[PDB]
Amino acid sequence: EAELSAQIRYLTQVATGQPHEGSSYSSRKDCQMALKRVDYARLKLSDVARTCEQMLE
Amino acid sequence: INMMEYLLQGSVLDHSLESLIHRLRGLCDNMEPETFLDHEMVFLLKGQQASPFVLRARRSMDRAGAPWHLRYLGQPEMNRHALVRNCVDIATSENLTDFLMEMGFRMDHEFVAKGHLFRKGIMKIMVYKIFRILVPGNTDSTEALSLSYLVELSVVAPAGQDMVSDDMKNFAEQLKPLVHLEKID
Amino acid sequence: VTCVSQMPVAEGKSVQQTVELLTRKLEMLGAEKQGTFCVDCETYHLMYVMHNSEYPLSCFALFENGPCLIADTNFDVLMVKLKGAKASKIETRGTRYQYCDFLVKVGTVTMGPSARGISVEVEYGPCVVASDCWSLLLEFLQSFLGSHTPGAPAVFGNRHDAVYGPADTMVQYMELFNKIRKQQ
Amino acid sequence: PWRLLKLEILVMQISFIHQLVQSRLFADEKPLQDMYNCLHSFCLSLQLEVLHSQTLMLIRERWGDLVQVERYHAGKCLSLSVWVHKVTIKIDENDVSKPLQIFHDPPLKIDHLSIEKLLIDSVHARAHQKLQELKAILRGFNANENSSIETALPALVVPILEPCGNSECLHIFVDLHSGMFQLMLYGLDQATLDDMEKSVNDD
Amino acid sequence: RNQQLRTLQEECDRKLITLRDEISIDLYELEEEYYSSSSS
Amino acid sequence: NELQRKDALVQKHLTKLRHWQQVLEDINVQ
Amino acid sequence: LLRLRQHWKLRKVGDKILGDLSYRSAGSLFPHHGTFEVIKNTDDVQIPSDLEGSAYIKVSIQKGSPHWQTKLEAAQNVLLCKEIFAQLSREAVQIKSQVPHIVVKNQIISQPFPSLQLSISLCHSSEDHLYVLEHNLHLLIREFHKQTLSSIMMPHPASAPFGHKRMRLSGPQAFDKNEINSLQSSEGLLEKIIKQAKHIFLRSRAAATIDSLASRIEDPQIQAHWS
Amino acid sequence: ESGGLRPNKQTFNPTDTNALVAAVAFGK
Repeated sequence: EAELSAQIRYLTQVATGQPHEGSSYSSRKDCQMALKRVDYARLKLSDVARTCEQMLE
Repeated sequence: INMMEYLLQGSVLDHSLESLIHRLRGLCDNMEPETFLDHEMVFLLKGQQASPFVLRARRSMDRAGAPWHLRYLGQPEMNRHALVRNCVDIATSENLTDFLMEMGFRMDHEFVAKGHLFRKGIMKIMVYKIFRILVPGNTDSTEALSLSYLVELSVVAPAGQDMVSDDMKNFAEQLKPLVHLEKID
Repeated sequence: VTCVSQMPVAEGKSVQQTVELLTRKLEMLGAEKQGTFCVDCETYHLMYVMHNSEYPLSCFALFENGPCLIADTNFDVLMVKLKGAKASKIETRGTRYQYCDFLVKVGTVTMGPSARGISVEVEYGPCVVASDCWSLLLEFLQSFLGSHTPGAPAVFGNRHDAVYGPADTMVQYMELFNKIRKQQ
Repeated sequence: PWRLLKLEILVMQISFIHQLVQSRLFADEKPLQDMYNCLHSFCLSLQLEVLHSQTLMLIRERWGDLVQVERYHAGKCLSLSVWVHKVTIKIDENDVSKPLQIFHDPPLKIDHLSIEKLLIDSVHARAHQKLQELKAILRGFNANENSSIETALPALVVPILEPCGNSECLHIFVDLHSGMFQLMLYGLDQATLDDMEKSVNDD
Repeated sequence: RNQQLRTLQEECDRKLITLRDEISIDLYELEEEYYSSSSS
Repeated sequence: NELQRKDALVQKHLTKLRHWQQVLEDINVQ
Repeated sequence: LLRLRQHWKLRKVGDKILGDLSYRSAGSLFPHHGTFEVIKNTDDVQIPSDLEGSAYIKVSIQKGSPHWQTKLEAAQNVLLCKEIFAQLSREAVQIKSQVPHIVVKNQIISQPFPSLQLSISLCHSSEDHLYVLEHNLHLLIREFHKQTLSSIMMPHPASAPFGHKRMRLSGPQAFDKNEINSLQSSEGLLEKIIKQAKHIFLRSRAAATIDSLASRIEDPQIQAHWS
Repeated sequence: ESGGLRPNKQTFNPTDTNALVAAVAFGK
């Protein structure tokens, strides 16, 4: 009983109203964009390597 | 045209300030936290005829790529859950000192404000600890005025009777234990 | 590097027909005509506050031989709520022509209902401290106005070392307006 | 037959309408045809509902006021107007077995579940009608030559000089959503183009 | 996590800029290369 | 002589492509 | 659950988890308001049935992270591309670009320079020239969102409202004629991408004609060096 | 049961609050 009551008192202190209008989705979208960029670059690079290999016969 | 200011005032102590900032950053926006270092002056119109008259000019100190801001708040108009009064926002260039001195004003009191700024919805919430300037004309020596800080919700809206006070009351409730906001003076 | 000057009626023809003559000449030179301009001024008590169309978010307040701060459009309201005016207003109004990087405005200055004169405004767009560029402005106006004359006004701004913003333009404006009210 | 067995509709509600249709069919005159009538009534009502839903969606999201509605509820017919031009759908109760039918002012036609498609097909034909008359006008002036391009953009490029350069000739376009003409000429000073725009749009 | 993802983004952008640089130098060598008499 | 110079250049570039390929996909793996 | 609320953005109400996917920290101002829901499956989450399959905004030209995160990210991308295509379809019936453009239901066909047909489509299930165009469009719409909520809007002096940090300087510093003031107004979203598409094409045509000129002469060599 | 409950560290301090708001209002 004592521990749970103390927890409830603390939770009142934090007071936890409406949800936190906090989101990390912006940085996530940006970082996914960067990963997609490096993916496109690596893809096209694999392609140009294939081409130069062919020519290099 | 003819904007109104709605304001709620209250204080927050030092450690309670860490807690309050930590809470408000929870519900303002995802934008960022923005700091806030100004320097205010209040110039009295002697008004040989009738009555005193005041203008307050804030000059940024953090950016310096930013203009100075004139603000005149009329007498407090008188159930509205917030302090309601006129507010004219007049941004001017770095000359208004000598200009107002020529107009006929004189610097009564200068206070430097360092603190934080948040903006949820139309509303704008800020905490700032008004430092006192011991030497007339220097922003280097800054003593604390009160051991605690000051918070102000503020909304500037048209003159039309609007529901700004309702959002005011709601956002005032959602931070009730840490800080108290009510009309004053 | 604006330059302002008062072109007499030279009557001759009527003041509007004087404006018509100027319009015809400036169209002859080969300059396209852009949206109209309008500058107006008021004096308080002595303080001058004036609005311009080239800067329609900023209204300039100037004390003669003193400070001249620019402000936001909401500086009219501060003067309103400050009653602690004479109705000697002045209001230029006319069309705006554009030469190659070169803008020239002509107007019929009006107090009340009676146009007191004709005022022409020329501003060579890309420029810096006038002391280096006034040559070119004279070179152009000698073709347009020089018939009467232009007379170096930027001496109102040529004394300094090196700076030029938009304030000195309205300073010249106020100087001209003070000249047009006095004489008939 | 007279007794109903589970009905399935492809495009609780189905339960209620199931009971209602398995109710009126013991009048014993010709139950199957009367049931077909009363059901095709519900089919057409559901289709009118879905079309009106799609029209509300399109008026709030994409098209805006460019389409305005005249409609009668409990009569289950919807008429949309696009810029002048109105299109409407009806039931024609005279013989309900005839599926849904449409109208235009003149056209000079089958509809599947999509109302934007009908609006687009209709306005496309409509614009391509104005382009025909513009071609007639040009041929009235100069018996030389002119062209139209069928592709989803409603063309009628019009050459202005004899040895033709497609790059510079003239392009008369009709905005499929508004009807007002659209002209491009690659550098006609952007103001004279506006003047010619207002002229050609008026008459 | 915002700071972590920002650092990841900065690393990726740096790698990509150095890549576009090195490949640009190679492409200039080739600009010199693929322009020389193809008479045969 | 130009043939030799040409395949030399393309081979050098191929080595460079291999290098940067591994680097980029590594930065992706990390 | 500690992990899941460490990565993706949730508010818990009424013995439930109000989990939002819609971009609201970054103001998106698209109505769908996100709102996914969870059930208890650690071993989950349900997507609100309107953003389901996959987005893949296929703009084109013509001649082992936790399973819950994969579903969350897929749904978020689907909502994003829906929002983009909505914005684009709006701009279609809007500002009336100099070039005309058809919108049908999911394909936005337009013509820049004639003989060119740019198709911007939305391939809801359940090129590479325009791949650059697509990844750029994405950043453009996110720049719009950021423009809504950003520090640039924030005032440095505790003063007049949330102007663009330049509308101030549009004041005291006598700043604007028609041109400088107008420099602040916006230029749409389809107009910008149409621009790029054209640019890519143009560039392609110039490179092609210069290199084809190089192929057909062998007298004075036409050397080239792009930037 | 011994309720005697008392919140910890009142954060307002209304007298200092009035002092602060008065300085920002009129004078210090």
